[PDB]
Amino acid sequence: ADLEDNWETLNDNLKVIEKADNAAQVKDALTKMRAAALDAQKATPPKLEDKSPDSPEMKDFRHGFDILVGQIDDALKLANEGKVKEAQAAAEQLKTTRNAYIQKYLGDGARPSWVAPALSAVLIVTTAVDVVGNLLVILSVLRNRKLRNAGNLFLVSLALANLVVAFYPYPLILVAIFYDGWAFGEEHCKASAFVMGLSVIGSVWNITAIAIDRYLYICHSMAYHRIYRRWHTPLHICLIWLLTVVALLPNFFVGSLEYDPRIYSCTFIQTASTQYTAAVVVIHFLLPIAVVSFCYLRIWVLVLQARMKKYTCTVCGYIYNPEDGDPDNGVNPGTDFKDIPDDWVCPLCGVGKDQFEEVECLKPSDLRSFLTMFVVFVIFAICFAPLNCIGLAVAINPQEMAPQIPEGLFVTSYLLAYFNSCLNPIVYGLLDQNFRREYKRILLALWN
Ligand SMILES: CCC(=O)NCC[C@@H]1CCc2ccc3c(c21)CCO3
Ligand SMILES: [Zn+2]
Repeated sequence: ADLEDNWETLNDNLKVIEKADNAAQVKDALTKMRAAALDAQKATPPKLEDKSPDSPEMKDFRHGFDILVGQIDDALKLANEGKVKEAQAAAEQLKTTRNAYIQKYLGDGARPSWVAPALSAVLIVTTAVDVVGNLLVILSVLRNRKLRNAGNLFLVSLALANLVVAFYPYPLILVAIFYDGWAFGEEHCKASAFVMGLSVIGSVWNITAIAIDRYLYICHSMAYHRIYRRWHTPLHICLIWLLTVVALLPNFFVGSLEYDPRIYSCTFIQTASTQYTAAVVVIHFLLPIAVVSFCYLRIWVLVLQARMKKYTCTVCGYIYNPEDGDPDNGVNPGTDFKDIPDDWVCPLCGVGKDQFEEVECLKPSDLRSFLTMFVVFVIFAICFAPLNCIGLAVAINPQEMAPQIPEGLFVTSYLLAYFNSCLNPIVYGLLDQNFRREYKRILLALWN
């Protein structure tokens, strides 16, 4: 057997020990991994093919292999006794000495020169804008009480999902570019991928929970106020985050959280299990996009039919807001002007509905800022649409569609997925006039 085929063999049996149940399954995997380690030792590397068999370049690899074999001897003594958790720890210790020592004259490192300066620039820009912008969102919602109670408590949850990915995984990815390879341990590798999982899936379900809250506030607005919202929304934020952790646990069993050299980041692997990836593309993308697309379609048909809209008085300038109503004149909050009985008159000048003109302009701050949150969703869809397509193609047939996907296309798609983390406060400033004022309020306070 060739050295290239043996490099895969002992690496494939190492993944078996991680998903093993008893010590006999570990002992059977350690026997195959030791025979492959002896075989790869009695083979010249393709990279150092020019280097002589006695010369000091190939002589260091021959002495380096015996260090890894002795580590299997220490691991098999634990496996004979019946220790699985102790032998799995010894297997991870041999895995670190198999990518640092053994991977010297081995590797298909044919990555184009543009992936390193782009990824890193995107990563610097994203991490810098995220830690500042999303922090200002947290600050503006915690300060402004009128904005917080306007269903923007979910924004704290979404901004924390965006922030957490900039503090732990993004900087480690940047170190993995400059040092060329994952410079941190396997425990730091699996965790970085998991943190990114919470940030991605958590953002999907936070956007959907917002689409439901903004669907119920415009459509079935009467029913909305009848149902409590005091303690309901902090409970929903807790539930959607626990659902995310539950959805991320099968990664620990399948073993899909490993280092990807293509994008220099320790992330989720699409080829590990085509059954679990299919569930991530459908249940955690295709389905939640479909329920949100319906939510905003029902809102847009109301705006198009000129339904829930502000009506201003052509006598004393009284602006009737459907979100406010007219409670002292019987109009309970959340009532459309087209539904108020014809006997109703202005509660300021007493002129009838006859002389009432609507605002033929929808502002992005109106109806709990429905337009901004819509833009937020469309932006999210754009960033994660190609990556979910790659994961969909591999799930169908990985035997022919996995090598068919270009390496350049994967980096281009993963660059967008990362960049989404800093884009959310940018759209709050440009579209939401109330957030814009609050951004200036905090920035002027930090100055003076
Ligand atoms: C289409 C499949 C895909 O590429 N999905 C996004 C990869 C994201 C981001 C990192 C991470 C970690 C764990 C995890 C997931 C991800 C999906 C479910 O478990
Ligand atoms: Zn009036």
